[PDB]
Amino acid sequence: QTSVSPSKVILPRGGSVLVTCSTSCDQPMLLGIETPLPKKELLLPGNNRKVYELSNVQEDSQPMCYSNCPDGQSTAKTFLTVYWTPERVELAPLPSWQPVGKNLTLRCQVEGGAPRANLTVVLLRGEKELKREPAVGEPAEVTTTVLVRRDHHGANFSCRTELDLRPQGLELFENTSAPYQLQTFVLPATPPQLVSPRVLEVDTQGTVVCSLDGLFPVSEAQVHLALGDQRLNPTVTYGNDSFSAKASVSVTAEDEGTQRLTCAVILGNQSQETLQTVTIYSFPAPNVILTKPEVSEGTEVTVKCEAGPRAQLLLKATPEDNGRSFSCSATLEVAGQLIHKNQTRELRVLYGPRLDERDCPGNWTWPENSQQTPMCQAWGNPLPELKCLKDGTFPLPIGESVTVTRDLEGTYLCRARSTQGEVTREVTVNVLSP
Amino acid sequence: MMELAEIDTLIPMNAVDGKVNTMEMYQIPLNDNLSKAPIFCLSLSPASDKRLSHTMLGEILNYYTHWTGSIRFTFLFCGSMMATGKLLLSYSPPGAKPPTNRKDAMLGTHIIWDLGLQSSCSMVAPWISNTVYRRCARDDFTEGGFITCFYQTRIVVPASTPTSMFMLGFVSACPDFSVRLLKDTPHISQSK
Amino acid sequence: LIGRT
Amino acid sequence: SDRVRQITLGNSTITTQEAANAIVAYGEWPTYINDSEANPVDAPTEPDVSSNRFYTLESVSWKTTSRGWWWKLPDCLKDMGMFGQNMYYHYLGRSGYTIHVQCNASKFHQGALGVFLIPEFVMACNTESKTSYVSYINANPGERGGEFTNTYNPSNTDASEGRKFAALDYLLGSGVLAGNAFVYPHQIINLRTNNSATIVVPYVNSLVIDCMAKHNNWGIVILPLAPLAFAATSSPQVPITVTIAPMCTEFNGLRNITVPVHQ
Amino acid sequence: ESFFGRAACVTILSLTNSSKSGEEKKHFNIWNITYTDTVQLRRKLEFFTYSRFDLEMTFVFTENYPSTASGEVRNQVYQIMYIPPGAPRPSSWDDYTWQSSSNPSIFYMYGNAPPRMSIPYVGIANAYSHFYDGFARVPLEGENTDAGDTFYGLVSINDFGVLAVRAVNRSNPHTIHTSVRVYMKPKHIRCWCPRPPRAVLYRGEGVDMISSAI
Amino acid sequence: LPLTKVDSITTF
Ligand SMILES: *[C@@H]1O[C@H](CO)[C@@H](O)[C@H](O)[C@H]1NC(C)=O
Ligand SMILES: *[C@@H]1O[C@H](CO)[C@@H](O)[C@H](O)[C@H]1NC(C)=O
Ligand SMILES: *[C@@H]1O[C@H](CO)[C@@H](O)[C@H](O)[C@H]1NC(C)=O
Ligand SMILES: *[C@@H]1O[C@H](CO)[C@@H](O)[C@H](O)[C@H]1NC(C)=O
Ligand SMILES: *[C@@H]1O[C@H](CO)[C@@H](O)[C@H](O)[C@H]1NC(C)=O
Ligand SMILES: *[C@H]1O[C@H](CO)[C@@H](O)[C@H](O)[C@H]1NC(C)=O
Repeated sequence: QTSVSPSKVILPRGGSVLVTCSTSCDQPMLLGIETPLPKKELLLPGNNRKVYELSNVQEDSQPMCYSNCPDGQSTAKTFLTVYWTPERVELAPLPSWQPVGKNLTLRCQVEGGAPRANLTVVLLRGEKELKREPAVGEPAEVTTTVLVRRDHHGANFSCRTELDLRPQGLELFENTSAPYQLQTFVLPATPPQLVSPRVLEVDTQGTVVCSLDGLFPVSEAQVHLALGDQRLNPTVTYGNDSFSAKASVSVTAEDEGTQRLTCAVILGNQSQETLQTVTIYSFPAPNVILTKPEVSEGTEVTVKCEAGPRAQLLLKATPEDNGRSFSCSATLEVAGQLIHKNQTRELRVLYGPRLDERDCPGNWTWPENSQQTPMCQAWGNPLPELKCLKDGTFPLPIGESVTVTRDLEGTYLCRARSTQGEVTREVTVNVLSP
Repeated sequence: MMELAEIDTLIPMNAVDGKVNTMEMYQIPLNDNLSKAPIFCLSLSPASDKRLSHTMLGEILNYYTHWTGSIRFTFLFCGSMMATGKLLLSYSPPGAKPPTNRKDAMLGTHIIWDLGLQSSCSMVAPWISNTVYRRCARDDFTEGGFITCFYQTRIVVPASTPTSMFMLGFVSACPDFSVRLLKDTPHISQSK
Repeated sequence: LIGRT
Repeated sequence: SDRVRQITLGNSTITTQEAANAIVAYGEWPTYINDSEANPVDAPTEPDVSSNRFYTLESVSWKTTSRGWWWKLPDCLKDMGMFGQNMYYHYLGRSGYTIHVQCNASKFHQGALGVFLIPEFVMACNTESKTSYVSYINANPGERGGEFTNTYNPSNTDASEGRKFAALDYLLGSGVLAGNAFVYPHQIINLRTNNSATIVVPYVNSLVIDCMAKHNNWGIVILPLAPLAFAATSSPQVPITVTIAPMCTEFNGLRNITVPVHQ
Repeated sequence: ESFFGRAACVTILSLTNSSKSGEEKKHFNIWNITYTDTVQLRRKLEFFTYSRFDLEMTFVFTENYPSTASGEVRNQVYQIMYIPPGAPRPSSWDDYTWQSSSNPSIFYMYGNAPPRMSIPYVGIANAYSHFYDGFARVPLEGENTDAGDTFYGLVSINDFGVLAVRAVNRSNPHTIHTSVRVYMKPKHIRCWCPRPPRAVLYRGEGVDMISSAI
Repeated sequence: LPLTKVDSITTF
């Protein structure tokens, strides 16, 4: 009697299906098929064997073959199943930055996909399977917790669906979402090392160096270096989970005073910061003010500094002061540090050139070939230049021990001159026979 | 034999799953609720149907080949006395869309039955045919037609009254009715 | 005509 | 004159001045069912003047190329006014018809149309595998009808162009020589003689009344027995108009309306 | 009358009484009640659209030996059984259906005169039609635009049941084959509406043609 | 069991 072949078909969405209708009776008046679609009927033996091509099957349908025999209107049914992969497979949006040691949840969403009885959703860490579950609901969600380890680094996580139609005679159709990359970190709670001069002069250049280690991913960290309201441009150098940021800084007159140097290391929503002070300076030299730099013995002398009562040093100049030095010392506080600076200045006191018979005898009588030491010393401030010449060019060897010779004999004119005057004295050397 | 075909015999109308082949098939469901759906439907194929076959009319017909005549469908309401209602019984002859709603069935041969002291009401299917005889076997040529029932109003019960009940549907032939040409019945089987 | 055999 | 004729039914009147008599098919005029011959026991619906009147079909064009035309009764009137309604509301329907074919030319034209009315006009299907395999659309085209061809092109594998009539001219699509089609009620529109054909046809069947949604009792066929020719152009063209009136229409078995499968 | 007054051969049925494995379905044969098997009587009926007659059946049996199984069999008794529509149709050649309490049947003893009988105008209409320009049941709205197809024409509608024919003897050691011929004469005949004779070759039940002979 | 299973009571 009424028979159908195939009785179960699986085909892709939109395809044609071939359904053979058949019956068994003597006069089958009408063999026909159920369904409401466009249907090419071929022929084999008459109303006993027919073939229908039914075109464009979009959804599951079950066309039964009915056969009108007058004795028995019997009917037989075929089941058509169609197939389709998910229209979307993706992981719910998750922050890229993820805390080490804390739990994270992955959530895959699969929209569509049928037959659902053969669709599985799976969560993966790289190529490893973490979770597998039949697809249920719409969208079909599948979730799993993942304990963030350092092991989880550039680990890409993904979701995959498996529409396994192999048991129906087809194949396994897979789909995959965009991967998710875990960007973790860890930024210890300790200030970065900051090396910098506690002091810096106006209009000069300085060098700051900031560094820190034990952080990850160092390449992603933001390093903020700045002195006062001046943001610095550092040259970051990376290493074994570490960094060193070097930067130059120039200061001007406006920056004079105590300024704040800061280094901040930032990762995610956490930051470690170091605060230090740098003093920018200008220390005008404490100049020594002498009433009169050059003065004569006896004059009143006043000394004051210039760069609460005003103090000056008064003293009556004595010859012993010629060449002596007065000083003006000062101190300045910059960045809790004490800077010292001074200035000394000499005072010239005066006494005209002098040649007493006492310290420059008018005559000498030495035996030829004896040892003597010619004595003639000028006195005065400034120290007078002395020259004892004979015949305008032959000098008397004063102050030194010599062997008396014939050519020492003669008359010398000892001249002692200086800005205070000039004094002349005649010296006679007699050289007796040995 | 035709004398026996004029005797009112009970139709297995409600021979649905769990109701087939038990006394429950003769009992047509009725209730207080207002639907617009058919109470029953029936193809006028009177020997070769699922329901009408093992009636006395259907049986006698299936020892014969050809038939002619008007069919009497007599219905007995078996509710409580206190249950009122108006129904519509119809015979639509064939060749158009089958009467799924009441406005379709109302456009054919119909009767509005008022439930009352007269417990039984007949609806006659008049002999309307192209061919002078029809087949007892099921035909696409000598088509029979469609019998239905609808609610006109609803069945209405008052306080403390059974909200659901049944009717009994009988079939008999009319005195215009005749059969011809003998054959053995397809109903009975025997071990070889 | 065919027959049947 | 035999040539001059008027015909009036309902609110509709045909006139012709160059007919060649009129013919009554088999000698018998349309008649109703008689109480002695009646079969359905319901009181019949007789529409009279509402339905029994001239309905004019869309005119076809005779060319030198034209091979023939066919229509079916009551199919070609199923959409026609109040007749179509009475036909499709009832299960059973009976009717004879007055068939009036019109084709005027000039005294300088040649051509001869054989207008035949064939009872039960079952043509062969256009496929050598399946037998008598014709869809509801392809069997019942309505007002349009179908045309004849002089070629037999069977779609042996398929259910498109194999699911329709092989309307072969010389064999009437039926496998019988068209030269013997004169055993049916007929007239010839020979353009040098007449411009009209008038055939009155009774109800013919093996039954009293039948289901008009099943059965076409009559088929109208028009074949060019002599081809259309005009002296000047090698492509002449003349309109052929078919006007049909039913008569003695009666219907049994009222229900909801029959809407068959469609396009 | 006179034109139709001949017993013309319609179908030739094989049945084969054998004792071999797959020959139980050979021991009987079933035939459709039509008149399209042969062309000679058909073409003469096909002169008219409608006819009406009583029918004379005459049956001629001829048995023979198929292979070199030319050995001993006993005289064959055949049964021709008419099975009208909606009836118990057989399972094997021997069974309960073929008892025939109401199904009219003929018992032929081979060697006797050709068995014959008369049948009335049994038709469901007022005359027979050799045609039908219409459908069986109506194809309605939402079914298929292309519907009606298979259920057009006389072939779709004109069921009259079947003949079942058997040998009533059991299977013998040697296989015997029997051909039965069905002859028909329509008598008491009158016909309506002449039509042209069939000009070209027939194809089966319908009116249909072929490509290679028109 | 003589009788055939009906699909609905609203089967035509
Ligand atoms: C995911 O991570 C694994 C392990 O490092 C790697 O081998 C794999 O290719 C990655 N997948 C993608 C899409 O990058
Ligand atoms: C994340 O949390 C759940 C609940 O504490 C725990 O059971 C699970 O082991 C954790 N995942 C991993 C990989 O450690
Ligand atoms: C899923 O994979 C199929 C093939 O298996 C492909 O055609 C389709 O485009 C994919 N769908 C998505 C959403 O990627
Ligand atoms: C990371 O530290 C380990 C231990 O010293 C060493 O093997 C590796 O080269 C280091 N990478 C660096 C220096 O960035
Ligand atoms: C002044 O500073 C100098 C360094 O340049 C130092 O040598 C000297 O001792 C200071 N003089 C004083 C005591 O004011
Ligand atoms: C940090 O804070 C932001 C702002 O709410 C948040 O969106 C982000 O996920 C947090 N990340 C962590 C845990 O450092």
